[PDB]
Amino acid sequence: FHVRVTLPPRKVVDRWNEKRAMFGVYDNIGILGNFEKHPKELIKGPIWLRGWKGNELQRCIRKKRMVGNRMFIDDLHNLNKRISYLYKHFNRHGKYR
Amino acid sequence: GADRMSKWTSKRGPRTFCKGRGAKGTGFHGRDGKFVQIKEMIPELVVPELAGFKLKPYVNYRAPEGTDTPLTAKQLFLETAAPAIEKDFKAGTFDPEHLEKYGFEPTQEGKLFQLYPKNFPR
Amino acid sequence: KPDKLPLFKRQYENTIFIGSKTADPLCYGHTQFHLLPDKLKREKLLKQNCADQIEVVFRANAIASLFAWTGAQAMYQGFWSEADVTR
Amino acid sequence: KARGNEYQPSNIKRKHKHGWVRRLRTPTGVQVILRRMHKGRKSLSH
Amino acid sequence: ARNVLYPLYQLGNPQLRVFRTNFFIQLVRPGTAQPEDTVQFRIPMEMTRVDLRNYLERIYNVPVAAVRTRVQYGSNRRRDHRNIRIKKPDYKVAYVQLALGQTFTFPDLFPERKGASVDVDVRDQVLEDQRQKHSPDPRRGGVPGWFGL
Amino acid sequence: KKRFTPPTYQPKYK
Amino acid sequence: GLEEFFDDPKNWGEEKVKSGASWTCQQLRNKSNEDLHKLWYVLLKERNMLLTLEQEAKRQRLPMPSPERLEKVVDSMDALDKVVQEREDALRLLQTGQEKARPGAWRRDIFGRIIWHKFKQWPIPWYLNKKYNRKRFFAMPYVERFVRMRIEKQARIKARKRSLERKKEKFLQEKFPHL
Amino acid sequence: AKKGFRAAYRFQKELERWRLLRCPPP
Amino acid sequence: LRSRVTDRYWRVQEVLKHARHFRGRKNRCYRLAVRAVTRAF
Amino acid sequence: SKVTLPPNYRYGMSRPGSLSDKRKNPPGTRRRRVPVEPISDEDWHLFCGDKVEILEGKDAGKQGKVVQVIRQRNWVVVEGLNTHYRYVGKTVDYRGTMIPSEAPLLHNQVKLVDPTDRKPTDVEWRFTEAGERVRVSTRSGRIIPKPEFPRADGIVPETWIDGPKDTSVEDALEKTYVPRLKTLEEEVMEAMGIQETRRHKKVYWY
RNA sequence: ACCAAAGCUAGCUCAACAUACUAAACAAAUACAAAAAUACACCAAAAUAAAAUAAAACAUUCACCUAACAUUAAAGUAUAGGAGAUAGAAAUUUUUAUCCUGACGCUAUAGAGAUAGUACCGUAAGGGAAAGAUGAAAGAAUAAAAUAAAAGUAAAAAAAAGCAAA
RNA sequence: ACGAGCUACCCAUGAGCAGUUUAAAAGAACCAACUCAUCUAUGUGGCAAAAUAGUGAGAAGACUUGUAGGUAGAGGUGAAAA
RNA sequence: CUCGCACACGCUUACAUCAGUAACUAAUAAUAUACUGAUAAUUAACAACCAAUAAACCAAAACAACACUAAAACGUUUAUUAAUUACAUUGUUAACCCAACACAGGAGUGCACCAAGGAAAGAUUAAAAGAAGUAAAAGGAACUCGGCAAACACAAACCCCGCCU
Ligand SMILES: [Mg+2]
Ligand SMILES: [Mg+2]
Ligand SMILES: [Mg+2]
Ligand SMILES: [Mg+2]
Ligand SMILES: [Mg+2]
Ligand SMILES: [Mg+2]
Ligand SMILES: [Mg+2]
Ligand SMILES: [Mg+2]
Ligand SMILES: [Mg+2]
Ligand SMILES: [Mg+2]
Ligand SMILES: [Mg+2]
Ligand SMILES: [Mg+2]
Ligand SMILES: [Mg+2]
Ligand SMILES: [Mg+2]
Ligand SMILES: [Mg+2]
Ligand SMILES: [Mg+2]
Ligand SMILES: [Mg+2]
Ligand SMILES: [Mg+2]
Ligand SMILES: [Mg+2]
Ligand SMILES: [Mg+2]
Ligand SMILES: [Mg+2]
Ligand SMILES: [Mg+2]
Ligand SMILES: [Mg+2]
Ligand SMILES: [Mg+2]
Ligand SMILES: [Mg+2]
Ligand SMILES: [Mg+2]
Ligand SMILES: [Mg+2]
Ligand SMILES: [Mg+2]
Ligand SMILES: [Mg+2]
Ligand SMILES: [Mg+2]
Ligand SMILES: [Mg+2]
Ligand SMILES: [Mg+2]
Ligand SMILES: [Mg+2]
Ligand SMILES: [Mg+2]
Ligand SMILES: [Mg+2]
Ligand SMILES: [Mg+2]
Ligand SMILES: [Mg+2]
Ligand SMILES: [Mg+2]
Ligand SMILES: [Mg+2]
Ligand SMILES: [Mg+2]
Ligand SMILES: [Mg+2]
Ligand SMILES: [Mg+2]
Ligand SMILES: [Mg+2]
Repeated sequence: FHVRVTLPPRKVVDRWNEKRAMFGVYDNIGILGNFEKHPKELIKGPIWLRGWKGNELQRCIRKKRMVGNRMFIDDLHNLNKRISYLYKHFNRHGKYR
Repeated sequence: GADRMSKWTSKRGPRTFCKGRGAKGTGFHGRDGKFVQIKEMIPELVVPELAGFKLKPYVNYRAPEGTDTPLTAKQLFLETAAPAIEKDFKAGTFDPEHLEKYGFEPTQEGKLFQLYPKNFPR
Repeated sequence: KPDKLPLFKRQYENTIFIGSKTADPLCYGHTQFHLLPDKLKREKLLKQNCADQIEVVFRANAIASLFAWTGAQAMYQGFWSEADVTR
Repeated sequence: KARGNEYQPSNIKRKHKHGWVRRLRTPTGVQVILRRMHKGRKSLSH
Repeated sequence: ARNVLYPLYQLGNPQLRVFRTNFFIQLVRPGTAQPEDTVQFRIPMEMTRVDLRNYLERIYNVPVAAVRTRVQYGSNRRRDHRNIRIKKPDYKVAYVQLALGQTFTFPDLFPERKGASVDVDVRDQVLEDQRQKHSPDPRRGGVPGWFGL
Repeated sequence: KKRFTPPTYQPKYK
Repeated sequence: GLEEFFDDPKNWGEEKVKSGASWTCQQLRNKSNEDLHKLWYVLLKERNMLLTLEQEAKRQRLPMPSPERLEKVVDSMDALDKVVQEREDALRLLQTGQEKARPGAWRRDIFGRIIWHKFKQWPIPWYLNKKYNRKRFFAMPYVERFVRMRIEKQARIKARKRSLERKKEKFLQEKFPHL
Repeated sequence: AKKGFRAAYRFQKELERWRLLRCPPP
Repeated sequence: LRSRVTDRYWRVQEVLKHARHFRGRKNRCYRLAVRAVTRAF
Repeated sequence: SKVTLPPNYRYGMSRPGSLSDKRKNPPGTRRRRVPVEPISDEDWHLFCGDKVEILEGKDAGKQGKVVQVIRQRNWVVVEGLNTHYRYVGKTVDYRGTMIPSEAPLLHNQVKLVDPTDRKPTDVEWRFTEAGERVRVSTRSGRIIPKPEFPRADGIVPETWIDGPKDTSVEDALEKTYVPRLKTLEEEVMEAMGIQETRRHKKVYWY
């Protein structure tokens, strides 16, 4: 349970750095922008996850449908197994039925 | 559990296992079972007379190095074939059919040391 | 050591044998005739840059063979390291 | 009677059973080599 | 020559010639007693008997009577900090024997200069004198001897 | 049955 | 002729034995073929001697006199090699036009690797050769899977080497923000 | 390593306490 | 986001201060100490 | 000889292949990486032998000659300037010879000094009209020379005497080459007068 | 006071992009018993994935399960099913460029198994580790500097009687 | 997928069997080497994941044994003890 | 007190010389065949490597005279061609291998029974119980499931079951 004996270097975060100052800027792009682009377009991320959401099973299932043929063998195999597991678990296990 | 990693060598096996260390075979087995050496397969060292000549294993320190120009097929073409070719085209005696007077060799199979299949060790 | 001759150690039955068994009534030597084996030809030795050796090979042969023969003869007469030799 | 000495060394047997040439003569063996190459084994074969 | 291709020999081929030889050789002092006839070399693994005899005679003009060779196995036993084995490389040893009755002897390569050894003994005496100079006075009892008073 | 458990050594580096 | 394995007896017990610089390639491009051929033997004898002295230094538990020579000599020989080779490889490029002195082919072996197979000299043509005939240059279909794995493995390594380098840059930029 | 200031600071206080227990200040 | 308990030290002291004057291993070892302290209250 | 260093390594001013180093960091040592400001070899304005001013430390505002640079850790050595004292000779009864020794400096704590006014300056690499690359002062607007320095051998080319196995400048620079189309083998065999008749039978390659 | 304790780095994870996708290194040797220059041959080939499991048993059945076609809907609809468990479309619809790539991911029992597929263990296929911490400089080891906090011990054996405390 | 370098049975190819008794090298007899493993005592984290000491059975045979090969798990092999 | 010397197989430098051993290997030490370092080393005559294609041959090994039954390993010669030319290549250490150990176990062959190899006891004391042994008055199976074990004995009889090795 030994706790560190030396004060860490105090980390100074300036909140006025560029990324923090400009945060959330174009979020209203739809409303103020005479709707053309939905805020989804702003989302930088994995291809299957842009502007979408879901529980781990749905997530995996979707990843496989979209990028499943660009995947590495090991990773595709792992994904299939994860899907099968999650399927069995969600459908057949739990308290609530 | 034997030894996997250590390299396989004639010292390791049974009596029946004889594997050379990579020297080259000098002959064949003859009639009596005795071995016969072929004088042609045994490398003949060609050694020049060193005695009367002046060069040494080391060079004077104040002696200069030089600008480093790797020899190219081109430079070698210009130091040898280019003077002769220009001399015989300027004279109109140039013959595109037979270049053999300039030192070009059409085929390698005639001569002793061939360049492409490389007949000689060194 | 004898090893640098070269000479090699080995082990098998040690025999003292004269050219015949003890039970033979002819116990003594007269002369021996040794034909030199092929490796030792004067020509071959002359090729190997061995001049003097031509002679040596002969000597050695005698010095071995004869000794052995004599030695064996002696030990057929019951003489040995602690009986030495009378004649 | 007493056990555990089950391995009685022979170089001939060793190299005939597990050797490089033996692995390469059958397609199954070649797959063994391939797997070990994949796993990055230091010694592919005996 | 070594590491190089040799042309295949078939019947009635040209004599094989090596113009610039690859090999190299160490003349080494024997570990055991040897007859004066005998010189001992360490050669590259790939050099044959015949090779070395020709080598000596042609490059160095030495009258070789006979040549024997053996291969010395270097130990694989010593371990790394990683517990990987280190291999002292195997090598070929060549015993040669000189023809014309020529006796060899391995020369002493490190004769000591007596003036440098006397200078070493004098510098050792001077060092022992400095270490005897710096050594504490018994009777001072550990009081630092810098201060006048 | 005859139930026997073979003893298992620990790694040598230890 | 046995003494060429040793330095002049005037040098034997001495710590420092001085010596010239090794040959540059350039100084060697100027010499003819014959003179290179000779210089090779002058360099040979000396390299031999130096190696002899080396081992004999180890034997006596003493440091070797001016070890650096051994380096220099080697370079010279090595340099010499590089030169002669040039004049051959230039030459054959002229005559034949092959960049490689040894005949060879691009092949695909059992394991599906794309290998450069050097050729070998045989007294009999290739279809009459038992031993050569039992090599396989081609892959079976199963191998195709493994090939893929290889690629992917490779890709991973590169992938996370790249990411590492990227990371190292960021760290430094906040450690040394002189920009 | 564990990431935070808090426990480290809070421990600095313990360090000071022990320091004052073993050598009391005049 | 991994979260570990940093302050576990103090968590233990609030048990162990009540255990100081016990006899045996109860006055050191958190397991034994905890049970003993509860019994004491 | 090239000694290969492990991927993570510290540089202790001691030559990496030496007993001081093997004793400092033995075969299995992996220490914490010391963050080093990356500098392209073309942005590096400090060589050995040039007079420099120290901006930091107990000795500051002084000037000295640079002996050795360590590029891997970005270090300079100003002889007998940055200093701490260390004993050299040692035996059980004798601690001998306390010697001043130099602690290295980062390149931020040392500025290059231009010859003329002996002030510290900011050096900037410039290309002039002669195809030359020289260091030019930002503040004073001059070019600063480069510090010609002796070499590791301690051998000066101007004072030299040729031993037995040394070749003279004359015979070394002499050009014997006649660039003609024969190989070394053909050349030499023709020159030694070695005469060969037979030719090689056909060989199959595969 | 011992045994110990503390670092923040090594690197990793997940995505983005991207050209395109078997890295690096090849002098010799490598498919004789791989790493052994050199002799008349042979050489080569394919057949449905199965079962554990779900159906509260098990017999038909049981998504995914190493076959490119994504996205919004149609729709868990039509249909298929010991018409049970479960399985399950389509017609027809929707999808606007390129840059702004990074992190409410890990920090040495974590994150890769990885300092390494190494040591070691298996005859073999195969399995598979652990381990790092001084400083600007140790070319500053009569060496200088900030925790002395786990269990275990020592400093300091015990003294009628008892869940050890209250 | 990997295993018959242990063991079961084969295939090649080698090697051993002294003394005594007998017209006999007769799956005869006595008894070594050799091969087994009867009975007891030790031992039971042992010297040993099956041993030690004694004692026993066979010992020219359906005998022991070396080396190299073969048969593979829906299988092999088996003078059947699953 | 007596498993010795060699070879095959297998191990791979654990062998040799000099030095060192505070600690690391030895289940302790002394010191060193086994830990550390440096330096060396096994030399071919022995062994491995070391021709094909035709053609005559029915006739065992057993001290082989001659036979037995189970019918038996092992080459001569004749012909046709076989590069023809010193020295090729490789194995040569050990106190060693398989058993996790410097393991009372497992290990083929040739010669030896000593001429070669080795040491049962770290030092004491002389309690119990335990192990291994030697001896024992009178008795002689009364012991015990059973004469198990032991013995100055080492013999005879009869059943059951399986013919026999
Ligand atoms: Mg193994
Ligand atoms: Mg062998
Ligand atoms: Mg052997
Ligand atoms: Mg010969
Ligand atoms: Mg086992
Ligand atoms: Mg030999
Ligand atoms: Mg069910
Ligand atoms: Mg259930
Ligand atoms: Mg069931
Ligand atoms: Mg299924
Ligand atoms: Mg129906
Ligand atoms: Mg139902
Ligand atoms: Mg880890
Ligand atoms: Mg791990
Ligand atoms: Mg404590
Ligand atoms: Mg009470
Ligand atoms: Mg078998
Ligand atoms: Mg008998
Ligand atoms: Mg009988
Ligand atoms: Mg017994
Ligand atoms: Mg008894
Ligand atoms: Mg017996
Ligand atoms: Mg009997
Ligand atoms: Mg009987
Ligand atoms: Mg087999
Ligand atoms: Mg079944
Ligand atoms: Mg069956
Ligand atoms: Mg039955
Ligand atoms: Mg071993
Ligand atoms: Mg030793
Ligand atoms: Mg000890
Ligand atoms: Mg021996
Ligand atoms: Mg005792
Ligand atoms: Mg008693
Ligand atoms: Mg008793
Ligand atoms: Mg008695
Ligand atoms: Mg009595
Ligand atoms: Mg009774
Ligand atoms: Mg009774
Ligand atoms: Mg009895
Ligand atoms: Mg009786
Ligand atoms: Mg009786
Ligand atoms: Mg019966």
